[PDB]
Amino acid sequence: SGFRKMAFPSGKVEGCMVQVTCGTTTLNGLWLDDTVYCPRAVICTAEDMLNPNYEDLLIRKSNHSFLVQAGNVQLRVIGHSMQNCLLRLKVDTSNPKTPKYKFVRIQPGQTFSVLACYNGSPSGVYQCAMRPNHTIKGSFLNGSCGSVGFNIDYDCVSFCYMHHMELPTGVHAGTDLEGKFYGPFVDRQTAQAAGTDTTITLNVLAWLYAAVINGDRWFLNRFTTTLNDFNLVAMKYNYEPLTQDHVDILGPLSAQTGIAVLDMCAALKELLQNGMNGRTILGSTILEDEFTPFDVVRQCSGVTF
Amino acid sequence: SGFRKMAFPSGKVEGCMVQVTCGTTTLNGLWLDDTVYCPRAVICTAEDMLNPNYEDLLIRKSNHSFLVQAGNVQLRVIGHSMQNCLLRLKVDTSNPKTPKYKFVRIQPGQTFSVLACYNGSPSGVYQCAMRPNHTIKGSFLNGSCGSVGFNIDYDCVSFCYMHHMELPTGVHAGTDLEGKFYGPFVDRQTAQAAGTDTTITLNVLAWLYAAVINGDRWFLNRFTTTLNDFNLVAMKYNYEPLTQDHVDILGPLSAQTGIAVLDMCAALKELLQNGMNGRTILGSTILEDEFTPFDVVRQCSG
Amino acid sequence: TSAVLQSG
Amino acid sequence: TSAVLQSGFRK
Repeated sequence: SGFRKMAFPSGKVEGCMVQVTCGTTTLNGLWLDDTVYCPRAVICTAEDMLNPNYEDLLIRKSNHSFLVQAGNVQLRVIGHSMQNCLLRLKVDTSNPKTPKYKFVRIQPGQTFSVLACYNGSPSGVYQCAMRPNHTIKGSFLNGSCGSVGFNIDYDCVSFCYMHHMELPTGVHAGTDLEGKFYGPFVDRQTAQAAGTDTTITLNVLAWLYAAVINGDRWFLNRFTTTLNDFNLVAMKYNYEPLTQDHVDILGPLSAQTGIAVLDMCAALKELLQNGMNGRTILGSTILEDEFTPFDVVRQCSGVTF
Repeated sequence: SGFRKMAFPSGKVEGCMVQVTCGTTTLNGLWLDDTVYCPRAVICTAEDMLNPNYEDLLIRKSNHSFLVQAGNVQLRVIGHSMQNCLLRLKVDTSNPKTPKYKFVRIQPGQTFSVLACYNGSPSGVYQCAMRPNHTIKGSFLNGSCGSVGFNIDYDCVSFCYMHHMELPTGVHAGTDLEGKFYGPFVDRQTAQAAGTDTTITLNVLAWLYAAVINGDRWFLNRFTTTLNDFNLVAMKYNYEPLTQDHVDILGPLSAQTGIAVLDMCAALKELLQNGMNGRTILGSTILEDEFTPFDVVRQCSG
Repeated sequence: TSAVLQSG
Repeated sequence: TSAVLQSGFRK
């Protein structure tokens, strides 16, 4: 009866983490069936990290150039190719722990579980969301390169993120499991900056519903509003403009509680202009924006995996 | 930024979760080697819960009375025995997924990861701290009885908590893997409530150090304070009094960042008295206290 | 107003 | 400032 930042049990992903080493450059790899996925940054050398011409650096590499380790065992690579910012190293051993899975490109505002890894070994797992500016407020030190983000559906693991770098904002950027980057970022050590970020309005509302579902509803009011009038107050506070599509995503939550989305907005509009007034929602003093309508459903219905 | 409420990878625990059923009551159990651990409450029926006589209730049971299952497989119980508030059920199979492990009793203030479970199946993992009043602010639905709290030191799992119940105040109470409760609570649905809770002072300072090491430094000041004066203030805001042992523990974090503990105390003191006036410390707007010095050192360097 | 041993 | 590819070192 306390709303914490629940992460998906990570066992299934832990059994796919391997260490990849190219010379003296080491990082994490994702092992599914007879393939290992990792950031191409691995074939980088210390003096060539500013504008590494990957296509060229890869040409002078051979399967022997890659040292893929899983525990004490060494996975023999028998093939290598590049796909956007990732390398696909074929190995002679199909991963015995491969879980049913999918690769999916997540959208801004959505969330996933991150398994922070170092030297191919899992250190911790936490929740984060894909910020509207296409970055993620995570916790990664050097060596975390390769760590992956994921979700779960019944039995399927949906890999959606592979970490690559940290921006001067202290924020992070990565790719989908196809190597394409989220946002306008490139995997080189140049001067790149995150765009200004906004509050995920969709998630704040999801959160509010969660508050209500747990019986914490003092903030509710007797009125309703328009998307226009709401967005107008929203931009003052830097909120993501709310769309009709967003409204429909909140459909299940809205139906479970029977509180129309625009009604909740009117409550949020009032919650922004006035404030909580010492009051707390779900034992919190701030308006949470990193809980998707799915997470809310997931945590309140004790969904298992 | 760059600071998250990190939990330990739950994989090693997942491989030990099972479902234990007795009569109509069901909940989670820990399967290590040839033994299954679960709250002795499983043997109580609705009415029994009001004032159970565990000796009485257990003696009326045989191995056949316990239905333990690993997924969709009935595990056979060839022996049972009670230890405080837990039940140790012997099963005729050894769990190959059994990790290297230890049973430890943590101290209030310490942090640990919880693997919320239902019907013996994993639902989610989160990090939390053993509150000073021995309770835990968890996201524990009901049926979560049997879920475990743990820490992972290298590849060794140190089990420290086994969930038991929800207190009327909304928080949760449990035991260690020996069956001894954390806090003055009992295996019984009756009027209960932990002592007054307090903010974990040791942790907040570790947290503020985390912000400093992570670049944030706005909250520091030239002010000064003695250990006693800091405590006189902290006690007013319901913070745990700080001992010499706590400052010595903040030594490593002190060396790094080069900020004397008492000076850091001087900053917290001002913070306690002036809110943050719109400012955020490490992304937060309140003084976070679920980060131990060890946690901080682990997340900013390990 | 009473403790609940959260079993299923 | 400039971004950082967070790879590790093995020796």
